[PDB]
Amino acid sequence: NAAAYWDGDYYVKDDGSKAQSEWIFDNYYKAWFYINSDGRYSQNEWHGNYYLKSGGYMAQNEWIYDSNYKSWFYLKSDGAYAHQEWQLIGNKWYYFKKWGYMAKSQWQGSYFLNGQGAMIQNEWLYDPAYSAYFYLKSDGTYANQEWQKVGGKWYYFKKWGYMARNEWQGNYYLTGSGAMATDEVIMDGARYIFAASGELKEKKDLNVGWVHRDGKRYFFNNREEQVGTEHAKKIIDISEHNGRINDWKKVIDENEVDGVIVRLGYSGKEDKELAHNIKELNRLGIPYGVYLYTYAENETDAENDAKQTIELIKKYNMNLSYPIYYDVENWEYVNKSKRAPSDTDTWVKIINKYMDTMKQAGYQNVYVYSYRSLLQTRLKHPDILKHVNWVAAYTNALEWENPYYSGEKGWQYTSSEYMKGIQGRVDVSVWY
Ligand SMILES: C[N+](C)(C)CCO
Ligand SMILES: C[N+](C)(C)CCO
Ligand SMILES: C[N+](C)(C)CCO
Ligand SMILES: C[N+](C)(C)CCO
Ligand SMILES: C[N+](C)(C)CCO
Ligand SMILES: C[N+](C)(C)CCO
Ligand SMILES: C[N+](C)(C)CCO
Repeated sequence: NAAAYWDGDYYVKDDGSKAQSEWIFDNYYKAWFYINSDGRYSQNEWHGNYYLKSGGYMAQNEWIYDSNYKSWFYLKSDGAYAHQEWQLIGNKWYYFKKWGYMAKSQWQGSYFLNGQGAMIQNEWLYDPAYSAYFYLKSDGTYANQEWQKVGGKWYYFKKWGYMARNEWQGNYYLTGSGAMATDEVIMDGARYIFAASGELKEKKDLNVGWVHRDGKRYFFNNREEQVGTEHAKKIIDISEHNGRINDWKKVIDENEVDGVIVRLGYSGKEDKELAHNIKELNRLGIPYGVYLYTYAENETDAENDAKQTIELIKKYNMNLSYPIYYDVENWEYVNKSKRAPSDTDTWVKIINKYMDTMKQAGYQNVYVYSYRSLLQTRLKHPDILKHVNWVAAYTNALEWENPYYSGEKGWQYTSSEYMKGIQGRVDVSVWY
């Protein structure tokens, strides 16, 4: 007489009565609908373990995004949401937490789910929480207590998946990058010779670095050769990243430090320890210079860097025995929105601007600091290189010449020295 039909939002059942608070299957649509207590079909909402989409159709074998929970959900073959379980969907593995929330950007035991919720396979993962590298294998599990060949190089993963670095594993040494050593490594006052396949061949004891010879002191690089003379100076650079230094006199005497380069901060921001560092060095009469890490992008930025530098110098009553350093590197913001110009000409302009501003303000003991590879590429210009007298190269020898600068200079040869009176690694240079 009038059965099994939709009357707007209402549904008339097999008999001839209105549906109410019940599931009905429509044969035309081949779909389930849940009819609410109001008599109307539910839509854009959950009912128990099931989701009713726009138009009322129960979701089955499909993803649903719920704006209320800001979460993806997956609805199984019977409509029930996936929860506390793994599902293979479109040839990828997904994990669903309690209440059906898709896991994303997190671990689930030995597996890691990316931002789209997919289990990672054959990929590197840095995890800040564990502050280390992991490698998720073909099966999705993190590599552990085993070797892995990745991108043509060999890596060792320890218990809990940690990538070994700067450490031994049997006859093999994992370098700073984590990759197996295949040639030579100088460390612990020794030279180590590895076969091309990685196993240690030979160990030779060396006496290198700062060596004390009968009342005198010299610096020897890793190729057992002298840098500078007996008057070579040990210069550290310090920043908030070294934490707070409570006993500066201890630091200076016990490590035989001749001077310090102190971080001012970076473009627009003052180093947290600058005030304390300047105060202490001033009071103790330790020779120091300073450096600003630049995030410049143009001449406006370069002028702002100099202005900031000048303000800080007068503010803290800085007494500068060593230069003011423009720390020039391949910078990038943490959110990666901006990164340094690549072209030589833009940096000629930036560096020239900074120098010119400093000069007109009365500061002429101003120089550029950078690392070797950059001075060889995007910085290789007579107008820049004329300002360079402090070069980083964490190598066995500097092996870099600068025709455009003559006189006293520094080589930052390490970022991993330990020193009495300081916690953690310290940057150290030889001045010569
Ligand atoms: C329930 N539908 C929305 C599918 C049609 C009936 O109004
Ligand atoms: C009617 N249920 C929704 C409970 C079963 C789905 O097929
Ligand atoms: C992710 N897998 C389903 C492959 C294993 C988890 O138990
Ligand atoms: C799937 N949720 C758990 C979010 C809704 C239950 O009705
Ligand atoms: C729908 N997700 C993005 C959650 C995974 C499937 O692509
Ligand atoms: C790889 N870790 C074991 C450190 C993370 C939890 O699975
Ligand atoms: C193995 N990676 C090169 C990705 C990490 C270096 O620390």
